[PDB]
Amino acid sequence: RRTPPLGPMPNSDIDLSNLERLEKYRSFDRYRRRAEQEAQAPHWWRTYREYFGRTQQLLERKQAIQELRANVEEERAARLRTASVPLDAVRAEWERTCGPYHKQRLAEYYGLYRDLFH
Amino acid sequence: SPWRLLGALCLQRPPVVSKPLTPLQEEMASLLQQIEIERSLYSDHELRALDENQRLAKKKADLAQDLEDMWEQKFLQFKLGARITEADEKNDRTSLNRKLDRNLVLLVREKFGDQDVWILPQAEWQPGETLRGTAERTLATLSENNMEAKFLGNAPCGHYTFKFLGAKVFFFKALLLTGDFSQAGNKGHHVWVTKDELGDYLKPKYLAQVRRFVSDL
Amino acid sequence: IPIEDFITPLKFLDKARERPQVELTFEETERRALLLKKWSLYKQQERKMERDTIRAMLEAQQEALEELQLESPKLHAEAIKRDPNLFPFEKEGPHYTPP
Amino acid sequence: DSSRASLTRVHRQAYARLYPVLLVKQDGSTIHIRYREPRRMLAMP
Amino acid sequence: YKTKPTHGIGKYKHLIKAEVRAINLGTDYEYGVLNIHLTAYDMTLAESYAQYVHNLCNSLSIKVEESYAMPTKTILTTHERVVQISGLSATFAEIFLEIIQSSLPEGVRLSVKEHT
Amino acid sequence: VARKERGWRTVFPSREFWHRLRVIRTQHHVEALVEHQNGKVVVSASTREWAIKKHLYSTRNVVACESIGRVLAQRCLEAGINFMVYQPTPWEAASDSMKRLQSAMTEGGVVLREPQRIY
RNA sequence: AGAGUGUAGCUUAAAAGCACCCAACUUACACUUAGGAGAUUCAAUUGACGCUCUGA
Repeated sequence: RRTPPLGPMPNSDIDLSNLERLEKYRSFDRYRRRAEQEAQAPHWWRTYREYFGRTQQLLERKQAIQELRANVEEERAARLRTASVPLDAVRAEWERTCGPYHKQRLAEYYGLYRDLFH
Repeated sequence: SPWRLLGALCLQRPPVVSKPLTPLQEEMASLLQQIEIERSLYSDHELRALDENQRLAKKKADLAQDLEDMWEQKFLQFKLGARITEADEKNDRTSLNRKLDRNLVLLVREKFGDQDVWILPQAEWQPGETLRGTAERTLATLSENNMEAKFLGNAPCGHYTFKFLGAKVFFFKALLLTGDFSQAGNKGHHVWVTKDELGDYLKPKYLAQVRRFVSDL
Repeated sequence: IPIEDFITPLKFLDKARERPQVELTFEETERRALLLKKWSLYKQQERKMERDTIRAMLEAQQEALEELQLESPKLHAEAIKRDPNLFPFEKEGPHYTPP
Repeated sequence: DSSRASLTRVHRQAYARLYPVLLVKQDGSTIHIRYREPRRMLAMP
Repeated sequence: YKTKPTHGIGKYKHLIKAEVRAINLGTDYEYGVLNIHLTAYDMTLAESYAQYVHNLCNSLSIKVEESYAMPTKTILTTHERVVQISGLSATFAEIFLEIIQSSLPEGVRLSVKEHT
Repeated sequence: VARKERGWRTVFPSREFWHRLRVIRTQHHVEALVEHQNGKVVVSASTREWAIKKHLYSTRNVVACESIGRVLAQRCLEAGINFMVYQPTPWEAASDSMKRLQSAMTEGGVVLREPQRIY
């Protein structure tokens, strides 16, 4: 006795007559990325997660990247893997640009919002 | 509808003389020679030139040079054939030796009544005739010479349909193996063109798009 | 017969002492890195022109095939038919000085 | 593009010096061929 | 389980293809196994052109079962390389033949001979 | 004291942790995440961000990995997370950039070995 | 002349991810590692600069 699947069964679109002409998983990392992508997606069966769960700024950034990469010393230090990056400027510009997003991530994980504001 | 059955052929000349090298290619030529010397392992000539000279110095304290000199003078004996029979002539479009480092294409002026067009070499085919047989008949008929060329398949390369009675023009692609091109100064207007002069010779849309299936390299 | 000439000669063992020295300068290896950069760019461009020419002439030939299908119902069977004279097909490579 | 497979190097590691002698078989056509004993010209009778 | 709707969710041997004349019936017309012989007096040019044609083959979905070589002959020495190629279209045969014609670096011969 | 997911012996990576440090090496960018075992992201650090991006020559090299490792190090030093797990696959475990990343993380102040659960 | 239009090769990506190339192991391919180049066609959702198709 068999029952038909409720939703769409995985590994169904790629099953054809000739898989020899199809290009290939030559490695392991690609399968890990795609399998993590599929494990992130919701499904119809029972899963572990079920029970256990503008233009001016871009132009300026492009100009800064072109000016920084045009320096001979920066490229010479990069090819000799001896270049370093000042942490203070990066920390300050993190406090400027995308600091609220990461602070929201900490306020989400550290159990703050469900206890303060429901 | 009456279809004016027309076929043609795109003749190709393989490069007997290789293309000249970029100076950047010369830089990797020198660099690859340097790294091949650096990663080699005691060839016999240097063993017969360094250690033999060290032993001669030891004998004097108590020939590779002649070989290099005779190699140099024998290199100076046989003069190399010139790769450029192209700039000295500069007007021998009918000759097969117009260019050596590029492909050469047969291309014939044709006198019509309502038109007067510099065309890729064409012919008229019958339904009983094979299209490959039509191309072979074109090669054996139009130039009135003795080439021996080689095709690849019966698959075509480019079709163009122009009307004024429907009509169509079939574009294959051949390849010259060799040829006895007797009486090179023919009364016809065959001109060998690498890539560029086609755009100087073939203006309309049915003829300025020939180069998209011609091997530019 | 499984005999192959990839076996290294026995003479390349003993006297490996001619060039133990491998020393360059910083400017030389900077030029090496820049040359590798620009040649990766250059031959990537070369393969880009190669793939552009092949995609152009593939689309030209498939347009050619569909036009020959739509204008000749009895010629496509012999146009896709292959030629048996390609079995002894050879071509010598290019040279420098013509005879 | 007859220079793609000409900028080459010896892919082995146990090899001696090779030198580009110009070789002519019988027709006066010179080819750069890597060989020992660094000759400059060759001609097969 | 067999009766549950999730039967065969881990089936994989149909994705595993773990197991010669030309296939020319009526419309899909293809070469079989071939042998391309690259003969040169330089091994650098020989296997460099072999690498180039193999990188052309695997980028155009062409089956290459073997890429072996045959031993040299005493004469000067001759280095020869074999590249087996299976599966082409007639248009694709014309295209690959014109590319392998126009890609020859220096004095390298070609062959479109088949098996045996 | 808290429970760790002690199973998943037959599948990579082991889920026996409290905070996972994962590095994604794409064609263009290297990226770093500090995550819970529930899948919730906690601390992110990417070269897909202008602050670390304009101070680097190329976003994928040893230098970019070491710099983003230092930045993630200081971020988690101030975030109060002191212990991670870093599980590399054995081919890029011996890679130079990941060894440099591990060295930069040890020098930053974050120990990439998590203390044992008290039973 | 009209229609379809438009992010590097591809995207029901929003300046990203797969592609691509050399350097090293491999006869060779492939993996891996080291590196590399990349783009929202120009002006205020709209018009015009580039491509394809349909006409003469």
